[PDB]
Amino acid sequence: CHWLRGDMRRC
Repeated sequence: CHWLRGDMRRC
């Protein structure tokens, strides 16, 4: 659940 260009991949 971390596919945001290295953004807040907390999920």
